[PDB]
Amino acid sequence: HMQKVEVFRIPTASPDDISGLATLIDSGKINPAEIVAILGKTEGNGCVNDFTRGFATQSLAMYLAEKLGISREEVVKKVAFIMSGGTEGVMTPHITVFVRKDVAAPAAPGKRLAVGVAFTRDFLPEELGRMEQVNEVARAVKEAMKDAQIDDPRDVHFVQIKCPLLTAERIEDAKRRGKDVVVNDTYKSMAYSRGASALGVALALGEISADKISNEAICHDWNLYSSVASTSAGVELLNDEIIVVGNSTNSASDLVIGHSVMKDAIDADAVRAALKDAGIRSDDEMDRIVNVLAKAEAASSGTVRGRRNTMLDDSDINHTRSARAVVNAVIASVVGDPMVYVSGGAEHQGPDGGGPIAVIARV
Amino acid sequence: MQKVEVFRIPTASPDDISGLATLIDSGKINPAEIVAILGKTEGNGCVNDFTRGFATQSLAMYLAEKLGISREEVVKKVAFIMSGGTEGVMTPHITVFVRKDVAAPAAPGKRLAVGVAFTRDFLPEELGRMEQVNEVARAVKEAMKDAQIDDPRDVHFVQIKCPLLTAERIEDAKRRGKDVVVNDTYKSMAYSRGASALGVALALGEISADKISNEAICHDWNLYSSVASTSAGVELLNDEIIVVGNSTNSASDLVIGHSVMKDAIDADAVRAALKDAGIRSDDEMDRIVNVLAKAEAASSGTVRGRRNTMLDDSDINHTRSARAVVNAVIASVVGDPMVYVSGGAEHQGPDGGGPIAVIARV
Amino acid sequence: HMQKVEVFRIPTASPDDISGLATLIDSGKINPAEIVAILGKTEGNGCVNDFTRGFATQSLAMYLAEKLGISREEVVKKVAFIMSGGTEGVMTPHITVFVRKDVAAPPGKRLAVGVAFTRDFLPEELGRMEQVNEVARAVKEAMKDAQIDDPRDVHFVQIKCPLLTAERIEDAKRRGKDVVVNDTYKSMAYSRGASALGVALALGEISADKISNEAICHDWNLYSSVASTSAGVELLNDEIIVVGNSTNSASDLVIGHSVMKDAIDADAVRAALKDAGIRSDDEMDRIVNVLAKAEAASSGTVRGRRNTMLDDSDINHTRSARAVVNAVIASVVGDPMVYVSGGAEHQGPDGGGPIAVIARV
Amino acid sequence: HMQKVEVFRIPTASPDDISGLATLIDSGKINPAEIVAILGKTEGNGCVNDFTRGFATQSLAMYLAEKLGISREEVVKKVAFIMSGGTEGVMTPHITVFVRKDVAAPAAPGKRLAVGVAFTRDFLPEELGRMEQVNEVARAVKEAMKDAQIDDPRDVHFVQIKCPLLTAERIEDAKRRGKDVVVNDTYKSMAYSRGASALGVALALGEISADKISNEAICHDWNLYSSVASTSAGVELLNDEIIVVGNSTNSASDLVIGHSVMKDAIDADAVRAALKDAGIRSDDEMDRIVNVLAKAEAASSGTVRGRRNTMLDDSDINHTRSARAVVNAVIASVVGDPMVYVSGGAEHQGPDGGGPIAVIARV
Ligand SMILES: Oc1nc(O)nc(O)n1
Ligand SMILES: Oc1nc(O)nc(O)n1
Ligand SMILES: [Ca+2]
Ligand SMILES: [Ca+2]
Ligand SMILES: [Ca+2]
Ligand SMILES: [Ca+2]
Ligand SMILES: [Cl-]
Ligand SMILES: [Cl-]
Ligand SMILES: [Cl-]
Repeated sequence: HMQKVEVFRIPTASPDDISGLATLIDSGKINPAEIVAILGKTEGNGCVNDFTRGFATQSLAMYLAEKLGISREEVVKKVAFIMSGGTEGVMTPHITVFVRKDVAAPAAPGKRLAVGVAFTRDFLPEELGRMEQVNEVARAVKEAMKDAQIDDPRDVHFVQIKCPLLTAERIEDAKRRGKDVVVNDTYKSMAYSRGASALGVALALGEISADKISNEAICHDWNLYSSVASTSAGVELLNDEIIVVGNSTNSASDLVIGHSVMKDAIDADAVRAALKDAGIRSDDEMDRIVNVLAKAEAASSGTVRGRRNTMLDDSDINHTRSARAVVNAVIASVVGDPMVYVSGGAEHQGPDGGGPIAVIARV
Repeated sequence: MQKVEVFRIPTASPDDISGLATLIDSGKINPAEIVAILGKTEGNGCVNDFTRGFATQSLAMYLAEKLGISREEVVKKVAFIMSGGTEGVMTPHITVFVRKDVAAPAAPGKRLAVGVAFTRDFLPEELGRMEQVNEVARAVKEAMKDAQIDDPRDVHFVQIKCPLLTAERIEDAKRRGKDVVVNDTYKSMAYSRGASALGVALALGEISADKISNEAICHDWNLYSSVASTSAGVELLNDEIIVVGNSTNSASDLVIGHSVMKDAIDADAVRAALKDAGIRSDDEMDRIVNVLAKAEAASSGTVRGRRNTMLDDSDINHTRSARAVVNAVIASVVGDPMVYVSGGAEHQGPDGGGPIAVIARV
Repeated sequence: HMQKVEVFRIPTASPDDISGLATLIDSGKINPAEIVAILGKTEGNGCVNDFTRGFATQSLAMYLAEKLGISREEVVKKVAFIMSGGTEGVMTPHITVFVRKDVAAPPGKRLAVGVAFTRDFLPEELGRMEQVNEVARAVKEAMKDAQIDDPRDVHFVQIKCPLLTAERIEDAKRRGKDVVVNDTYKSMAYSRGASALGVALALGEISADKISNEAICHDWNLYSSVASTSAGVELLNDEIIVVGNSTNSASDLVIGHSVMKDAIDADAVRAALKDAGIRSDDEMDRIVNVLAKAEAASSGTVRGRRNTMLDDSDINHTRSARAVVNAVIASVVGDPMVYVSGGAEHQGPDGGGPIAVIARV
Repeated sequence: HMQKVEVFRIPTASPDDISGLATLIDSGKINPAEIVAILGKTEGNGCVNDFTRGFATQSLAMYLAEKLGISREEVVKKVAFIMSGGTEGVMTPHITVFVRKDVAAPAAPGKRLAVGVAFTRDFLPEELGRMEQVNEVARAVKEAMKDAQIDDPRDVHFVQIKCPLLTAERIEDAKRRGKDVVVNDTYKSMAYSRGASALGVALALGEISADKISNEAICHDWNLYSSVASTSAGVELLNDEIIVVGNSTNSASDLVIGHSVMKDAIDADAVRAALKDAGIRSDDEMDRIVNVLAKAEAASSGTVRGRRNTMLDDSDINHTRSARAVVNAVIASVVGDPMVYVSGGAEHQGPDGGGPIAVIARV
């Protein structure tokens, strides 16, 4: 009959903590068969050797499989598990659980929150950071929009993707097959994977025309970007998982989503603009926030508003860790809550040094 | 007639003196009137941060050549306070304080003023205890007088350089038969910072003397100063007090105001400090000379009821994270990450918070 | 009454990699019901916020439970899972699987293994006499499980023990209790140290009248020469594996040990090999694994030469100590896939640590 | 014409500690006017943002200038200052001071320690890791051999070089000038600068023919390497500084140098081979060591002897920090002393995963 999306932001005590989700299931507030996606902030380093992402997915998949009486492998085929590592600064570990119920009710007036999920095929290592990833992601984004019953791309406000990275072993498998990889470096491969995935969002939504996107433009032409893509790389998968979040005229959700784009890492004005776009017009209405979701990164210029910083020179602390701490702190200072989703590395996601920011709010 | 000038100077590296040299070579700064240099240097801001000494050496070398004295004398004449750690978007820079007496008339009100005072040297067993507290309090009174400030409510930022305890000083304490406050050189810094900060609060009436004892030091976190900013040093044995405030008798074109961050994300306190310094709208933000704040990880492991990993993160020291967060918050209010944020905030603001001062053009 | 111990050192590709173990099970080399302990090196940071330890245990427990037709909870009650994080330098992630079976074969002493667990500890008990005394009780139980009655026949006592987090310190405070130290990284040292003194108490290496709360992590002249202790967020009790030789053993393996006097003491590595029957480089192929403790000396030096391990705010000293000692061992035996664990409080002298070798006879 | 070289390995308490050197000057054992080079291990992180290197050089240059009655600027023009950061593991901070003077003395008669020094021109950021750096380094190595009175490249046993790196500001400036740098990554720029400099050595010594070296080979063809090159990058200089160390028939030194090549990071055999090449035939004779100098690195394969390690995957600790800790520990365990010189990053310095190792010893 009618889609109704409920979103639960759940504090976690550890990557493997399923207790808050279990409380909501046990109380009858979540039917686990209606979960379609879980988006986590896990407390690993959010870079290459972050195993909290996999640990969190395994733990949730094992728990839900037992609850649902199905195998873990069926759970991971059915539910998107997108775990973004790195909870630096004051950023609080948590998961955001997306539930799509089928209700009898009519659609609420206007446009209300809608979510769609799509998975791509697995990518050969030589496809990462290249047009094969771009185009396959684009196809999956359009599929997820249809899942969400969003026709108009302007009603898409956040597209969250988990994507792969290159391991030493995967690079070796490509060269054994006579193939070269976009970059011979696992950490840099995260940026190419993130960037190609974000451009696929842009292509699917009509934010960028197809004839402007080529292999040579990926992670080079920062004039090209999506205003809603949020992409995250990890070792624990070989394809891209896509969650489209937007508003549909055919939805019974008591929620909406809105967004803006941070022009740089300290752009609080963009945080307030994203809150306003989600219907939050005053400080007292911030208790309607369900979550804030944003991308953060170090600007290639090595500066913010003409002021130097050491993020790209600091050999002790990787720059995506620093960018996550900063943007989370800025958002937290606006909304009074550090338990918000901030993901680092914003290649072709907002301008160079900035990133999209979305707000899911109660109506 | 007292006049204080303040120059916030971006730096390209710990040893970069070009910005300061430019202002000296143009006549805008006379090196003889420099009383203090407050630096953010881009090392890790923790134990093995050599950028603090590198920056001090580089500045002392340059200023000793320009004043014709030795760098040993320069370090005695000028207070070098180097706070390492430029995490997140925090921009390395130095802030140079110049104090001169000019022949201009009275102040149209109260204007920026600085005073300085020194304590006696502290026997190792005296650090972290009422001896240091009480002596620091006297010194603040002297510096207030030196600044020509007679209302404590006109003190807005009290820089202190305070000593610590070393092994040779540990043995000197048992060579006399008396133990020290703590059997650790790292914690002695936190006990020295806290004691000196409580001495500030005592001197200014921020807390009643009846509440301060050796047992409350670094335990009674409800006791704190709202203006003290302390840093533990290896070279001095006394306390170096620099009072910054507003005096009715000053020719400065600058004022100082302050507030207290109740926690690491308290942007409300940042705006209050700005308003206390005469910046009442986003349009007037260009009048900022610098913002000076303290950051620290809350002992509870939480901010506004939300857990964070600062105290559990074995890869990144928690003081580095606290500095990144507070810098980011202030920068998002003022639009400029080139502000001074230091760590180590015992009895400086509440647990998990810290004082925040703003120096602004009139 | 006759037990035979088999030990498999298995390279891993990630913390959750069970494929090498599954291969040994599917080939019939390991009956999974006979597994009694797994000792891993997992590739997290080996400090407080290392979740690779828990990830590895969870993955092994899930796999074994499915293979055995029992619950994960029953598996973790039956099998010791001790995951030591930190694979710094060239140290190679792997697991060591201990299998023990009853056999009927009929001189001399051969490898014996025993396992015991303690009760869970309250945060305010870590690093204090309650942990020492409960560990000591469990060590004696593990010795009986190993059928070792003479403490001189115990060559390595491997323990996993808890640590403090900020959240657990707050729990303690809310209950009106003070913890032994408020620094979460230093809490690992107190848990390791109290656990190691519990070994020394149980084995008679130190008398009880010499152990008190005030000695724990202060009197470095108190130590066990066989204790090897490892802390992690993933458990709230202590798990013990006693490894030694017994006359009631039909194993084709033996264990020997020595003590490294400092982090570069290759002579001690060669003495541990010789104690395990490996008399020359030409016999190194009989090594099953080498197991060692490493640490920064409290003096900040090695043979009078200063180092920065205790002063380095970017890299904790147990990470550096593990890289160093693994490198030294690897350069002697030609193989970096050996077990090295950092933090050797009351485990060998200040700056050193026990080192054991399991070898084919 | 006889040159006498003396070498003093001096423990340090901090990067700025000159007290050990001053003691030797004040006792008359060192004439400061005869210092030609100082090779240091300084206790910063050895990567991009290591300011202990420049702090040590500034401190040493200021001390020597006041001792010699000349300007700091003139001290740095006359004395090579090569500060290698990173004192990980048990590696002990120290400096090695090379004193060289002409002497009226008789034959050796064997070959004895010889040292030469040369400096290149400053490089533009866009010249680093490219043939401009290779070729200018090669010219300087030839000049330094001549200064050392070595005409037979087989009598060269160690060629120590300090070279530049790229920072974010230098990369961005290059972009504003319309110029592309060899790599857009500050940490990786160190590898390209070390590697080009090392191929400069191989070209100069005839270890590799010029026709095999091109931009495309640099940090790509690991079959190309020098067996005596030791290169070290730093933020604190814009040129390359070269110290050639070998033995000469025209030397009156009481010291000799020998070398070998570590095949991998745990090759203690090569440590013993280098000792033997320096005349140290047993443990009894290790009291004749003046210093041991070695290059260390992570192998591109991510393994040692077929065994995986995480050096290339660890986003928390850069691989050159790990490699230095490992190789210093191996050497210390052979010679019983961790106060030896180990530099990380051995691109075209020994095979992939290994590096040269030299021993300076009393005869
Ligand atoms: O990753 C990176 N990119 C740019 O443009 N500059 C530096 O220094 N690092
Ligand atoms: O300063 C320095 N040290 C080391 O070990 N390697 C480089 O490239 N630079
Ligand atoms: Ca962006
Ligand atoms: Ca405070
Ligand atoms: Ca020990
Ligand atoms: Ca090499
Ligand atoms: Cl001014
Ligand atoms: Cl940070
Ligand atoms: Cl505090």
